[PDB]
Amino acid sequence: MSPSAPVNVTVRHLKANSAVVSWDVLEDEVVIGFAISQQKKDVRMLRFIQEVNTTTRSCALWDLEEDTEYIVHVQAISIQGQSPASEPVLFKTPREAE
Amino acid sequence: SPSAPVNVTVRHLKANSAVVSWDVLEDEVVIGFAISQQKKDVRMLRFIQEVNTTTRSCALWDLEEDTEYIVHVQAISIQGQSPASEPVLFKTPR
Repeated sequence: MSPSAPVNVTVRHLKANSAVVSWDVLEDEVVIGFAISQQKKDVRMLRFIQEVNTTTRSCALWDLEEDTEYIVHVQAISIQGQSPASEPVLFKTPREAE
Repeated sequence: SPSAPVNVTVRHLKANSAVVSWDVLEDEVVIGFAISQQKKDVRMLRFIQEVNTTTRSCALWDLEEDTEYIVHVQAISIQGQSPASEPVLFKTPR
């Protein structure tokens, strides 16, 4: 069996080249990690981050493109399995300062 | 068949961040990488990968100061994934 997809996935502290992703899970007692997928709306480069044996509920994304739209999906990892993708979170980075 | 990345090194070593770099023996078949990251005092296991990129480096952010970490790199190629580079142990300043 497996955990439920992550809920309330939000994007905070969104900067020109970085952002932080947060979420919640329904079963905190079963979730040991997470897997995140990142790709630009204009897909090309695909970035994947996974962390296990942690209690974290946020993951930073660095070296993002300025004035660019991204699509991130979060998944929850259990000791027995993994959950389906959360709902896609979409966002766009601010412009580079001049 | 894809060869393990070599010359894996840590640069711009800072209290909370660093950059890992490597070279590969077959630039032509390589399209990405997989980096494994953990503390020497194992707890949280972090795994990163990028596909369809020509980069030869990856920044590691939000590291704890005065802490030892162990990382290794794997090449992602059009002929599968390489075995892992030799592990690299480094310590963040204070």
